[PDB]
Amino acid sequence: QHHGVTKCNITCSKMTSKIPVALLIHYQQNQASCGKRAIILETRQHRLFCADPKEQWVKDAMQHLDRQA
Amino acid sequence: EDATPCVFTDVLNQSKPVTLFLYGVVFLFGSIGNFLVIFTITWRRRIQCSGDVYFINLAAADLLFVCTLPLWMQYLLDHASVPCTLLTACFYVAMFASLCFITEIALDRYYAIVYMRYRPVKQACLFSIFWWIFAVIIAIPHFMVVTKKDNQCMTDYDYLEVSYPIILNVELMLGAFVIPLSVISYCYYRISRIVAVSQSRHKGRIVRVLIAVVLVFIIFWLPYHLTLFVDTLKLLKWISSSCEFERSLKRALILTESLAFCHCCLNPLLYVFVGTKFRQELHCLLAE
Ligand SMILES: *[C@@H]1O[C@H](CO)[C@@H](O[C@@H]2O[C@H](CO)[C@@H](O[C@@H]3O[C@H](CO)[C@@H](O)[C@H](O)[C@H]3NC(C)=O)[C@H](O)[C@H]2NC(C)=O)[C@H](O)[C@H]1NC(C)=O
Repeated sequence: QHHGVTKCNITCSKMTSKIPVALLIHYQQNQASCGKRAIILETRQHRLFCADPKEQWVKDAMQHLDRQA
Repeated sequence: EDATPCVFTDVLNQSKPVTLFLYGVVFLFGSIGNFLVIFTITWRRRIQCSGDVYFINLAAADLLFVCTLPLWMQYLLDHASVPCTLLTACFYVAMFASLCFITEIALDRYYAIVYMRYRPVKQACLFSIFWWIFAVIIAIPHFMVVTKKDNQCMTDYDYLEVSYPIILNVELMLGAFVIPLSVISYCYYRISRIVAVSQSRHKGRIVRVLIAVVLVFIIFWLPYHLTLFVDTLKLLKWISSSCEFERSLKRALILTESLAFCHCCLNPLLYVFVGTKFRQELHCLLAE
């Protein structure tokens, strides 16, 4: 669609690679309006980071996060 | 590391009220004015010339365009599920059709004045059909990629090549701005250059009308496309972008895009509402 109508607020340039699995406090799924598959990670430092969804370690991080809180 | 996400939430939250308001305005004056065009023509004077055909078609394109806006405002709130494909389709088709018929006005009057080529209502309807079809084929790359996912209108970029948004921006820039503006400017320049030296006593008003057309077109479409250009420059990696720059560019895009939508509200006052035919007197004068 056009620009006036957009529910995408997150754009990722790069991805975080591997660590760690304990620093995370919450995670958010990227908006559909973005059209780009990405995961948002909020750590204990209240810092946000981009992470590629199709990663072996990501699927293992979301596990601990979803199970814990 | 540095994969820190560039958040855009505040920009959207701030742009939402303005966009909603402007959409409301455009729907108001647009629907009113253009339906008024159609009514005025259809009853006060059944199509007497090709100009009337093109005017009705222009008002129809504008109506179709503005009637999509309430749906978009309903979209902006609560992010109801209505097909994205069809709405985007009507959006871009109506837009491109509006631009096309705007060009066709200048063309028709150009061939009418200088080269003295005259088209009956029949041919005008034919060409109108042509323009609508051409408007649909040129809108295809703008809505055929749009789909509904998670109750949101999205363009799956990962499934498309990186060249696509650039090509789309370029096609929009030259197709919606460059080639209509160039044509209407050339045509109205020739027409004005002929009428200024014409025998008609009050040639002036004709020129003023045409000038007004061009000027308005510019002051409503140029900001948007000029933003599109630097956006393309960002996508083309010709310039460097920071998070703040991407934000500012986003805001600019949204706002100016909303600005460009009022042009269809100005269209009734530019051709149909303008008044008596000072051009018809010149028309009778040139037939000698
Ligand atoms: C990017 O924009 C978002 C627009 O709202 C910001 O807020 C997020 O809004 C989501 C609405 O779609 C919330 O969704 C929640 O999803 C859970 C599923 O896990 C549902 O149960 C909840 O009902 C639903 N809540 C609401 C109110 O719809 C997100 O929770 C919410 N996320 C956050 C972090 O507030 C995003 O915040 C914004 N991005 C950033 C980085 O701020």
